[PDB]
Amino acid sequence: SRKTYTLTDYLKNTYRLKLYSLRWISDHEYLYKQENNILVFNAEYGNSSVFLENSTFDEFGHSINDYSISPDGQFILLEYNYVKQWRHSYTASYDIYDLNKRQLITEERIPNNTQWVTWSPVGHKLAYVWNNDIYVKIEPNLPSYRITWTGKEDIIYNGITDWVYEEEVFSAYSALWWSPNGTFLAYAQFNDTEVPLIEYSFYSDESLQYPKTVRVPYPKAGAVNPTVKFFVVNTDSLSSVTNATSIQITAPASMLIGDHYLCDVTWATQERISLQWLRRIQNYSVMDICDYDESSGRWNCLVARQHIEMSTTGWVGRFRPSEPHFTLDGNSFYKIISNEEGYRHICYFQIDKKDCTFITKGTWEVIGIEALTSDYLYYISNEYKGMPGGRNLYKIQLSDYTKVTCLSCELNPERCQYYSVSFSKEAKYYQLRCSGPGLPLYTLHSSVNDKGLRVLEDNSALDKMLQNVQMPSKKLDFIILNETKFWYQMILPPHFDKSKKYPLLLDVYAGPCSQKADTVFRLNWATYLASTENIIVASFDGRGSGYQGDKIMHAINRRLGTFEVEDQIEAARQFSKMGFVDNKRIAIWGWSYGGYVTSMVLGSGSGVFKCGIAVAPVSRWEYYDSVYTERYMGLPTPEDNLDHYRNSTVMSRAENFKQVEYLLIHGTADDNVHFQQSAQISKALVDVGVDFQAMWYTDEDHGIASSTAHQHIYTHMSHFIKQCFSLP
Ligand SMILES: *[C@@H]1O[C@H](CO)[C@@H](O[C@@H]2O[C@H](CO)[C@@H](O[C@@H]3O[C@H](CO)[C@@H](O)[C@H](O)[C@@H]3O)[C@H](O)[C@H]2NC(C)=O)[C@H](O)[C@H]1NC(C)=O
Ligand SMILES: *[C@@H]1O[C@H](CO)[C@@H](O[C@@H]2O[C@H](CO)[C@@H](O)[C@H](O)[C@H]2NC(C)=O)[C@H](O)[C@H]1NC(C)=O
Ligand SMILES: *[C@@H]1O[C@H](CO)[C@@H](O[C@@H]2O[C@H](CO)[C@@H](O)[C@H](O)[C@H]2NC(C)=O)[C@H](O)[C@H]1NC(C)=O
Ligand SMILES: *[C@@H]1O[C@H](CO)[C@@H](O)[C@H](O)[C@H]1NC(C)=O
Ligand SMILES: *[C@@H]1O[C@H](CO)[C@@H](O)[C@H](O)[C@H]1NC(C)=O
Ligand SMILES: *[C@@H]1O[C@H](CO)[C@@H](O)[C@H](O)[C@H]1NC(C)=O
Ligand SMILES: *[C@@H]1O[C@H](CO)[C@@H](O)[C@H](O)[C@H]1NC(C)=O
Ligand SMILES: *[C@@H]1O[C@H](CO)[C@@H](O)[C@H](O)[C@H]1NC(C)=O
Repeated sequence: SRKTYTLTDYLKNTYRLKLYSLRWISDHEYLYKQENNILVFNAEYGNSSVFLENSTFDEFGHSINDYSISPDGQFILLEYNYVKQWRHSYTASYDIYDLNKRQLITEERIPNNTQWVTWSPVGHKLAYVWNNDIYVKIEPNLPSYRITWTGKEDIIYNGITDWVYEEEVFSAYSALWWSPNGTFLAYAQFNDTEVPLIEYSFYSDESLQYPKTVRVPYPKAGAVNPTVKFFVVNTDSLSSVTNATSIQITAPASMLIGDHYLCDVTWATQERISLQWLRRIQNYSVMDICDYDESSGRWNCLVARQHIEMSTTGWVGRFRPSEPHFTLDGNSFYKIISNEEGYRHICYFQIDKKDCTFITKGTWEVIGIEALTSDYLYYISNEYKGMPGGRNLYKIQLSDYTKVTCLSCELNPERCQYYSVSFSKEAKYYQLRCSGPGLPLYTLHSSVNDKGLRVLEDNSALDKMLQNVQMPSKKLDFIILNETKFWYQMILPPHFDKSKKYPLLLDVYAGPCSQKADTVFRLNWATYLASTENIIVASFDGRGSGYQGDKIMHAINRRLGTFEVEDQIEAARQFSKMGFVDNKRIAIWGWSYGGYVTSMVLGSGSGVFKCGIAVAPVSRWEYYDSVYTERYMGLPTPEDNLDHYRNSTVMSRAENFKQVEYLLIHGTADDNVHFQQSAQISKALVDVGVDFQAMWYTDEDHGIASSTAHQHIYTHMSHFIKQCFSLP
């Protein structure tokens, strides 16, 4: 009987979740930012002592976008003048502050408009990229050494990624990898020479007279891809007398015969490196293990240290092949692999033996390998209570695979079912982050005897606040189709009367290996819709979804816009059968792949849905990028899968839209899913006389994430929903 969670609450952020992010700097010490000062805490006991006062950079005379303290705490890097590029990427200005000297380093600075900077992982070495060339600083205040002379805008990329590698392979702008003690610096070089440009307008500030045409090399399904080459430089033997020597490590022969990608870079020991390559047909990948050769100065990659990974029913890995975690000697390694039942479990490999041995089994999956000591492997999975939507930390005894113990399931069972972990430098201590179903809880533990020394943050203040608002409840459950469990979640309005009939809004993503039904606690506009508009908001994970094995995940192989669409419809039906849903009032909405699925549903003719909103939807797979799209579809040639490409487009369903209300929204500057896709949607709809609502957002990207634009889009969608449900 209090006040509700309102749209203004959501947009103005009035009820905020506290976090606690630390950074381990040793085996028993981490850094936190309490009251804008950086403090160093000592886990072994309790003490805490100031590492850097907030006042230190009162004198900088620059808005400070980001900082990064070197591994040895001697130097701090200061990032200012951030100017955005894509997603994960930018340009900035950098200053280095000597913590001993308590002085800014003014001689030999890092050039303006730098693309990326990393410290070496142990000293205070620096690698940065500027105009697409790599530069190394050994001592922070002496001339950088230029590693590459070959970089060229939009063509050659040394040490940073091009659009497609950034978005779809590495999930980062960086393409540098230091060896553990910073001796070697491994890097990739991308070549976009023959890759087609996507072009689009940028309007900018009202005063720019002629719009800017932005050009990005971007391969669409089937188009010419970038090429990759791999190098390693020895940073200890750099010199100003002599251009650095980068040794090129060449891909395996099974890759050289055709288009390929470099999909993983992992260091095994101070002198051993592992590279994973993937064929453009993502059926087939090879791991190469290369040793450094103290005499010749090169890198030896023995065949029969190679390890082939094939998929007979889809692609390798969940999104890419998984990364290996080597033992300390680097002669054996652990790696998540899909087993005979098609469930992803931990595999134990010898670098010279083709076969591997599974150390876990079961109808549940390993999410990630988190830490590896000599005695124990620490990993996260969804085994607990057979819920694919939960996460917990487990540790498995390396001498007895039967001795696996669960470090988080009993910590706080009714409140915490979604854990992620951050380990100290030798897995001595670890922090546990709990994400739901209750409010997020952050604790600290020592792994010696698993004791929970400290509660870092519990969101008491937030809990207090939420007592005095009518919050919605969340149900998480499953239904059974064809002898298989498919989970869903529902956000249910306050005072939920099982007898009344509520309007329903399907929240959809449904992309391959996705998962919208989980145990995470959230404060978002579904909260607003449930709390204030008495509207049930639902998500469902049908065919081709994650973390339940390959029977479900690979179900949509070679055929997007089929099974997952069907299943989202089926879930609206199944929700009707439950009897508290007013079936004259089911909307559906989704962004990106979810916009694609929303559109496909609205055009299905099913007659189940009254209206939908599609934000930045894919409309036709030949429009999306090669890496992502071909992973699930192969090439759009008629020798391959062209039929399923063409059968599966939004525009070909245009007629059916005559039965539904449709809102179509897209940012004009979306470099990911191009405005093109929606331009094509609205064009087909016009061409068959269908009415619909639309909205462009000038200059927004795929995120539509800028403040004003974000409150605007949610307000607009709110009005469309409230109107479509004929609610006040
Ligand atoms: C990045 O990719 C481009 C595209 O391949 C590379 O440029 C191309 O390099 C090839 C050789 O690898 C050149 O072919 C040669 O051309 C000459 C005459 O042009 C011919 O007589 C030779 O026998 C050979 O056929 C080609 O010209 C060139 N193409 C373009 C578009 O410039 C480029 O070198 C790559 N950069 C890298 C990997 O660093
Ligand atoms: C390292 O390599 C570069 C690139 O080839 C050399 O730079 C060129 O040097 C030539 C010959 O002096 C000049 O004609 C060019 O103007 C230079 N290009 C650039 C971009 O500088 C450079 O001399 C080499 N340095 C060392 C130590 O050998
Ligand atoms: C980082 O590892 C490197 C390479 O393994 C270590 O350097 C080697 O050490 C041995 C014995 O000291 C030498 O004989 C090799 O020639 C070195 N390899 C090089 C420099 O290429 C080095 O000790 C490690 N770095 C630190 C800080 O300990
Ligand atoms: C900076 O640090 C001091 C001392 O701990 C603290 O009292 C002060 O509020 C801080 N300033 C800001 C604005 O965060
Ligand atoms: C914490 O206290 C211990 C024992 O009194 C001391 O040796 C150590 O220096 C302290 N650690 C820090 C980071 O101050
Ligand atoms: C960066 O650009 C500014 C503004 O033009 C200039 O004052 C400064 O010299 C530059 N800094 C560096 C490190 O070159
Ligand atoms: C994918 O690889 C398989 C073997 O793993 C190959 O036989 C097939 O033709 C490839 N592409 C598909 C699934 O058409
Ligand atoms: C169950 O069986 C039918 C017929 O084989 C199939 O078309 C349907 O998609 C299946 N349902 C699911 C969700 O697998």
